[PDB]
Amino acid sequence: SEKKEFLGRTGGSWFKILLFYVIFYGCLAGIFIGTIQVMLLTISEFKPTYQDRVAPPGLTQIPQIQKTEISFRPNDPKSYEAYVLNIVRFLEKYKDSAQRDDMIFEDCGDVPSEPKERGDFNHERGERKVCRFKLEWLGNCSGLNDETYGYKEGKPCIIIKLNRVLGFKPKPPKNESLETYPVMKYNPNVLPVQCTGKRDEDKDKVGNVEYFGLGNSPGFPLQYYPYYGKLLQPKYLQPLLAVQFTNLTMDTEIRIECKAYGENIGYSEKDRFQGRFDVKIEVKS
Amino acid sequence: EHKMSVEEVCRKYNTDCVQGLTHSKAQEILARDGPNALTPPPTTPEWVKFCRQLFGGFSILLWIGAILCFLAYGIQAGTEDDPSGDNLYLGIVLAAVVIITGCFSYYQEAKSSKIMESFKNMVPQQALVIREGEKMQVNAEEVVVGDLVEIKGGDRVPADLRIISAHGCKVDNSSLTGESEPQTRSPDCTHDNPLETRNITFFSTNCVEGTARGVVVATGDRTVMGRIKTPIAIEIEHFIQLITGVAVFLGVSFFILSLILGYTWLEAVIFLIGIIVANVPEGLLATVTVCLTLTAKRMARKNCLVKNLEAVETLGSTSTICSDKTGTLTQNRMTVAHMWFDNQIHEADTTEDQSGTSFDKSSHTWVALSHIAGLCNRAVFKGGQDNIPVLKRDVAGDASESALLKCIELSSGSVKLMRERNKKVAEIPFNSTNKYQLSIHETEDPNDNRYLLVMKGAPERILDRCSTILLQGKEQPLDEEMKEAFQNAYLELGGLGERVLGFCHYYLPEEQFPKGFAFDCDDVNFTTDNLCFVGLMSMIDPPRAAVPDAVGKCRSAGIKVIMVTGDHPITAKAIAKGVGIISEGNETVEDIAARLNIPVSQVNPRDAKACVIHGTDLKDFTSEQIDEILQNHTEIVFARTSPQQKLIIVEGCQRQGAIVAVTGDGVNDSPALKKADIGVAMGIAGSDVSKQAADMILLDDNFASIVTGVEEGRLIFDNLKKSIAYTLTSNIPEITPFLLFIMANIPLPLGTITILCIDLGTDMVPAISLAYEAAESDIMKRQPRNPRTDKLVNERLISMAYGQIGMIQALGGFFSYFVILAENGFLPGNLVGIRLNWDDRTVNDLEDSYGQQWTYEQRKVVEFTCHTAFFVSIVVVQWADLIICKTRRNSVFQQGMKNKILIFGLFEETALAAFLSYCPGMDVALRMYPLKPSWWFCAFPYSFLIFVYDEIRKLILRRNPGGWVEKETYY
Amino acid sequence: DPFHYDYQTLRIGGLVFAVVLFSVGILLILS
Ligand SMILES: Nc1ncnc2c1ncn2[C@@H]1O[C@H](COP(=O)(O)OP(=O)(O)O)[C@@H](O)[C@H]1O
Ligand code: ALF
Repeated sequence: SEKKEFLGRTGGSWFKILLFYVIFYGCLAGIFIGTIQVMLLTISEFKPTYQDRVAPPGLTQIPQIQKTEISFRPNDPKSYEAYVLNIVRFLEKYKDSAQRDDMIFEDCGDVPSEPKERGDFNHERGERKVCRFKLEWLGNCSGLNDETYGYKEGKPCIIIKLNRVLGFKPKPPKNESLETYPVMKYNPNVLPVQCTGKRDEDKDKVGNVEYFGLGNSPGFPLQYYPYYGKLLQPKYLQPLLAVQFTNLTMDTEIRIECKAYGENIGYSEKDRFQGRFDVKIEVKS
Repeated sequence: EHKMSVEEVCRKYNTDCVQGLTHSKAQEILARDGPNALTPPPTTPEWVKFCRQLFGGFSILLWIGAILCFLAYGIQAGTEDDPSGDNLYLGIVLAAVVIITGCFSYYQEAKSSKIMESFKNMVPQQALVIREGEKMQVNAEEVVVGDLVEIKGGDRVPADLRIISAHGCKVDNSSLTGESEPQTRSPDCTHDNPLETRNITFFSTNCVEGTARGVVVATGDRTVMGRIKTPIAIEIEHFIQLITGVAVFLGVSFFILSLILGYTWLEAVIFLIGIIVANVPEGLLATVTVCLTLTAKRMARKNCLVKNLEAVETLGSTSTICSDKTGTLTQNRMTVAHMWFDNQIHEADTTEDQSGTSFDKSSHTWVALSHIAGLCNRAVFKGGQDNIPVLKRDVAGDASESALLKCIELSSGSVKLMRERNKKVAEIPFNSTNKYQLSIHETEDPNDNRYLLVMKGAPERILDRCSTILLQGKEQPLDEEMKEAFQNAYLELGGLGERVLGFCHYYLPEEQFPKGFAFDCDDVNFTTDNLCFVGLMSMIDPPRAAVPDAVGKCRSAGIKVIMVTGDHPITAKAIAKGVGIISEGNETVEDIAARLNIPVSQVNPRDAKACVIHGTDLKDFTSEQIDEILQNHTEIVFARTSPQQKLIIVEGCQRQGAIVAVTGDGVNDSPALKKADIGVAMGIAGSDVSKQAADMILLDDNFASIVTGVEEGRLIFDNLKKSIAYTLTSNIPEITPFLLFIMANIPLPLGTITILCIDLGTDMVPAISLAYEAAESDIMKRQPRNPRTDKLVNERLISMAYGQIGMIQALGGFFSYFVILAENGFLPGNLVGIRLNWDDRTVNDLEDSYGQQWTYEQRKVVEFTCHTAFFVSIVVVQWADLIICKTRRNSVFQQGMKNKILIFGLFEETALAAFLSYCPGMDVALRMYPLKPSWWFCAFPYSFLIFVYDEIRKLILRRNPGGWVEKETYY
Repeated sequence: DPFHYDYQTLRIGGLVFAVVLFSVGILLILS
């Protein structure tokens, strides 16, 4: 067995190997930290060196749903609390009081316009100005009157949001003659977005779809892009698009895919959430 | 065939029971019966070594992993559509690795077994069959039934024998009755059963003592026999058991942790397989096989038989070598040079024309001495040798009697006719324990038909037995001055380093010994006392050419050399001085007494290093005294030792924990070979029993082969140690990434697929490649390893592999992972605690240090790029790990890059690393993504760091031997 | 820039590099 109290615990003066290991690990940590700092010197702070892995950003939705489905019953206010709570928690930062004037935000165009250039990525200027986005443009979707965002009488009203990419200026599709499917009131400065059923039985029977965008055109106005960074543009309000299904069936899972067409928007079969997203929606009774 | 008389047994076969068999009948009967080869197994284990090697070893685990991956892909296919395989590729690559390893191991094993088969047929057995009344060295595979066969003490009996004449013959069966006790033989039947009667000797039963002559009864498979670990291996087995236990513990713990984290059942089981396969050194068995084949090739390069290839490691770890005097250290081809009779030293007139007339050839004393020398010898010439010079004539029998017979033939006349003139009536064969050989002969002259008892052997025993000495034909008692003069002559002869015998005889009286007397070989009714002394016969014993250089090299390797022999202390001391056992300037107790003219008892036994301890004194010594002798003295030379005393000396040397190797040729060294850790027997001059019992046979009979054997053994140990040190480094940089993933909640830095790829690309080919590495310059200058302390795997080696090099490799991989993540957009500051959101399949808004938001698959692509970068970085640091593992104590600059297979393995692992990432379509197969060229240099600083660190450590090792660095960081 | 640069050519260049290393490794032992 392990002998003790006659010569020492498998050794004499134990504070020799331990000291050597302490110095060795200390110097190893020191050179590791030095290498990390040397590497951090090379990487720019205002922009990343590599962005090909943030290939055209994917659309997402405020009602972040864990099992890619939306299910509830209007008869139970609780059944949709998990959705409206998450919606309002994210939308609270868009309240008019939060977005104030005086060199933190700025008043910004009520009509879609060209992407505003805010200088170079260099720090020659201070923190850049930010366009302001109002819940009034969300129309009936925003809880200006009832803090329900639907889910009470009508079927859910999801909201579409495009992921931020540093210094990325989307361009609306050119050659609007065909654009595969036709669009109503084609115009630049808007990134068109369309929600439609995936399967043939889903392409119809979904009912009418009302886009509560900005400037009576379903899409993302370009006046907000490009995003310039968390350090350069703190408290940045990306454009939002609200979609409400006024009339449609009940007690049936309807699969809807919300695409966004553009020349700088790509598509991947591996990533189902890049440039589009699928939703399964059904209301119980 | 036991009850019948010799006449019946020799007339049943139509053979001459007195003379033998001529070549006429021998060829035809050989045709009828064929060669007497005991039946081997039907053909061999065929095609089953291949399957056993690809099924057994440390592979069964890999086979389990492969089949588990295959069924994981099956269950993934048998459920909801999951087109991403990620498992069939793993199964195919695992099976391919297993098959390639098995095929390579089988090819190497066949390469070694071919050499082993070439060796076992290289040295055949032989027997002194009698044909046309003559004995020739005929192969034992030729001897037919019916021919007369003679069996000598210390040889293997060729086939079943019907004894017709025995002289103290004793047979060691050890294989038919289970009684290892030698059994006395006799021509007369004693028991009805043939398994116990003392007149039949069985097949494959060596005759330890005495000589006998008989007629074969059964040869071949129709014969009585025809019907009825090593420390390196145990160390390897213990290490394998311990490493497998550690691996299973780590794999189980990781599997439970994965289940708590809830990857999936399939991901968790695949992670278990990856960890368990990665944590075991599966390349050990192939490396050991490669080392064994290289050892076999190197041994065949200089004709050295090895029974078990793993005994070379024991030979490498030896610390004491016990050597015989004649037949091993000397060429065992002696010739008579000096005599001594009538109180005078006579030089041998070894000339046909007697040029010189040094000594009279007609004196009565010389006549008696010549009669004694020619009559007591058992040596016999060869057939058709009458046309050859006496010196060049071939002689059968031991070297001493051969040289004596040659000298008698050259000087006196015809030995054979002289023997046939004086009828021989009794024989007591020579014995190592007796050290004297006797025979009784009749006298040709009828004037006084008095029986002549002729003795020869060790001079001290002869003097003890004899009482008178022949002086110029007279007969006078042994006076004190006569004894002192004989002594002085003996020391003078020994000072020349020549073997000296003692000759004496005695005329038996007629009134008490009649003509028709009956002697016995077991009941000593002779008057073996108060005999008459005649004279001595010195013989030139030349040491082999390679012996001094071999001894010098072996002693320089920290191996003590002890020369244990049965000869006299003066001759043993002279031979040891000539061959270098006692280096010039080293001085014994008797030499101190002689130089200072002081009694030996007054001499302190501390100023003397060498010792020439007698043999009869060893009977009075105890174990503590023997240990004191072995400790206090550095160059010990035992002398006048019986085989039992040789075994006692070997066991005493063993009692210090020191590995001892014994080399010998005669039957007297058989017990020492049977007891020593490794026994060496000489090929041409060795006896059959010694070479049967030894673990190593020197076919070409050179003593320098032992030095190269120790060289190869130490090389085998060092190559295995280097391979273990290299393959054990990669364990940490694979368990560590998961540990930091689970501790700091950072994204996973190393996946299971990358772990398996790292194992099969870095711990597979370079591991075997390190076995091909040559020997350094300190292999023959370092002290022999301590088996109890310097194990194959120890605490220092584990520390070096895990806490010093594994840590550096893990840090390099982590630096690569962090630089990848920071370049893509995730700074190291905001990575801790992000695993909960990073792994979530529904959070596609994950922010980073710059504000841009990633989808799930977009960030998973970056994580898999980090995995590939980690794999490449581990390959890059494994470059330097392999380079530093090439040499143990010397610098890689001094050692040199002379190993082709090592650069081969480096280039192949780098090519695998490049192809596994940049091959198109590999992003979905093994989830490996291309990495930018600037990312190939992340681990370069760490590779330079580890190379510099080990070079500095080895420099400290070389410049400060025995320091704390050697104590705690030298594996 | 979003547009990929260092691929469809990193694949070709890396395959060329790996083939060169493979040839050099497999040719050294023979010579
Ligand atoms: N063939 C022999 N016939 C008679 N006496 C012998 C013979 N061989 C050796 N002797 C004596 O026996 C002594 C010891 O011989 P032994 O112990 O059998 O082996 P070794 O001589 O090789 O040490 C020697 O000193 C030698 O003088
Ligand atoms: F000197 Al030996 F067997 F040859 F004891």
